[PDB]
Amino acid sequence: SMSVKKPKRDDSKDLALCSMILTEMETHEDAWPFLLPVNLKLVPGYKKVIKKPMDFSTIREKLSSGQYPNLETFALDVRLVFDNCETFNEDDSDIGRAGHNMRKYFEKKWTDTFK
Repeated sequence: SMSVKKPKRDDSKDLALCSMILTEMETHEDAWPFLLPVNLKLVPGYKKVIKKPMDFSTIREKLSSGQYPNLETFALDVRLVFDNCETFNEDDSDIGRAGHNMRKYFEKKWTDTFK
């Protein structure tokens, strides 16, 4: 509350550490469905159904231009990529399986880097 703060967690390395995580997501072999925005002219249904499209390249631009106020807003966008994927893709598809794999990979890196 006012003049009453928990001890200051060091957040000065977060920007760099989120960048490294993102690099590792970008270079994973199952990243291909997620590297670029879904083409809304060429994929019927996507525009109407997925209210908030997100992809790695868009997260990378937001990161690089100070549009994440803190590390939680960064994790929310990464998770949004996989939640979108689950909304549009059958579990038993290459893309559906890619999303489950990438989400797992991300969540471990997140816990190991920050928890």
